[PDB]
Amino acid sequence: GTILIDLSPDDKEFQSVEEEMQSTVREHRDGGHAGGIFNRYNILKIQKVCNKKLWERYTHRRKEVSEENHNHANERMLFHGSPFVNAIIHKGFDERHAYIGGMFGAGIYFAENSSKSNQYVYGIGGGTGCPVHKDRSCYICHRQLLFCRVTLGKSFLQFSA
Amino acid sequence: MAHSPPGHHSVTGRPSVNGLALAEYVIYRGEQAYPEYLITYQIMRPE
Ligand SMILES: O=c1cc(-c2ccc3c(c2)OCO3)oc2ccccc12
Ligand SMILES: [Zn+2]
Repeated sequence: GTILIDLSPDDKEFQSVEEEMQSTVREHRDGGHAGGIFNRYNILKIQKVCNKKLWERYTHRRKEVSEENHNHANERMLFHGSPFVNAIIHKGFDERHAYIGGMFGAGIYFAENSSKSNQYVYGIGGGTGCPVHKDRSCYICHRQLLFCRVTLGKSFLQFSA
Repeated sequence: MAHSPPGHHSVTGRPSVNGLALAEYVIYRGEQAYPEYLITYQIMRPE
């Protein structure tokens, strides 16, 4: 039931998503080992993901959370990077996209820094890099991230390194 | 998949060392996220 709609680079909606992607790049403490060495991206395409059933699943749960948190869903737009993005856009997020050994336990992880999600595009620790060149810092191969609507509700605050 | 801390819907990983890092978040139900935009890109080699 999923369809992808290409946004024009002239669309303000393209432009605000691009800016959120570009402006949240930072340096990483691994010197680029997982994700590569870059200060910015070449954006090739941005597509809107439309799926009625996945949307209604999301809005149903959002209402539930909201009603448990003084009518506040505490919704953000956050990045997700994964070798499973094609399964995710067609069938939605589920436990098979969990990070079983993540520092906050086994759930589905999201980032404010696009460059952080970029580190998981080829897998945990960047895996073995791009399928074609085995390069975690490949400048040639096309990568894909998701920019997602995430309901946080009442969020447990964990301070951490 | 695990459960959120009781009384909570998610976790916020608040960085408390790397001054430049923004937050990371975890949810424990697939239905609390919608994948709105698919972005295709390349990282750029710095000059
Ligand atoms: O975008 C992310 C994807 C993932 C991620 C983790 C484990 C995975 C995964 C993605 O797909 C394969 O197993 O982790 C993150 C951790 C912190 C902030 C963002 C991310
Ligand atoms: Zn490559």
